[PDB]
Amino acid sequence: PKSMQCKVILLDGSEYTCDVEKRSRGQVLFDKVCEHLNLLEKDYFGLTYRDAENQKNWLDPAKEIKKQVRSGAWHFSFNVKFYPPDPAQLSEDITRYYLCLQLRDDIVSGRLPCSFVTLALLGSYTVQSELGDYDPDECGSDYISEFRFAPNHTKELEDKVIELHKSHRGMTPAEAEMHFLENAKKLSMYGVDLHHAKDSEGVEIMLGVCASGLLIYRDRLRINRFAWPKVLKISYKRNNFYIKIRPGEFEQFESTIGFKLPNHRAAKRLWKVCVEHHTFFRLL
Ligand SMILES: CN1CCN(C(=O)Nc2ccccc2)CC1
Repeated sequence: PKSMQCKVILLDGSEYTCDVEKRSRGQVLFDKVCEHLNLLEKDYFGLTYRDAENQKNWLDPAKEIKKQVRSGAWHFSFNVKFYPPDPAQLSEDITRYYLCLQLRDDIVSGRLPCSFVTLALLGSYTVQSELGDYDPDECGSDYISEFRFAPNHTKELEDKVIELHKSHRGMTPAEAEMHFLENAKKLSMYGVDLHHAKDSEGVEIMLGVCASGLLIYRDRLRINRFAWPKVLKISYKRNNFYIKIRPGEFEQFESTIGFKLPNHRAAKRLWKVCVEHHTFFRLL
């Protein structure tokens, strides 16, 4: 029985290596990574791989790994797939911990924009969780944390983390992680998967996929929002993505909104993430 070596980047930046039978479905590898991580609330998470175009794709747990990675390396990342709107409702602290790790990477990477003060506040909870109570012995007037808090670090930001860290004395890791999530969950781009697209007129937009629905970022004035219940049908064809917007009260007909994606693979990827978000966040 021939086995393929899999390498998984974990959310703490370390690497997990295992083997699976070469005809394995994604679920087999995902089950091994989750066991390694001691993670039971697995439904929020998944594995990503880079396709031949270097795009991030979700590994489909129901399909053979080899039919997804195709000609590429069996190299994956462990990621949050479905960002819970209310992390306080997750049953385990360790779930909230991985969610924190993911969001810290979302912030550092610039995928999750954040004000100065929220960067410092989120940083201060991470430091409280990881080092415990503020200690002046470690931090002089010139202190710079090993911790990555933001796309761009300034001394002002490091100083503000320390000032907020002072206020969290006696806070337990689970308690600091819950506070981290209470603040992070409110950010306008929390759990928004962004896709480059063009509207029916060829104007460049972004499409956001999240728990609530589909967001159209047309310009800074007017953001269109389609709550999942208002969406009956999601389709793709060639380079196009279509949504069928439920008829309003006393309207005779469904309406159709069409978007152009860079290529057919980009259209299919957006279609699958929408269908997956719609199925997941319906059961709420
Ligand atoms: C101030 N808002 C609060 C709600 N939330 C959304 O945008 N939700 C949404 C609603 C309908 C369709 C798509 C998304 C985050 C920021």
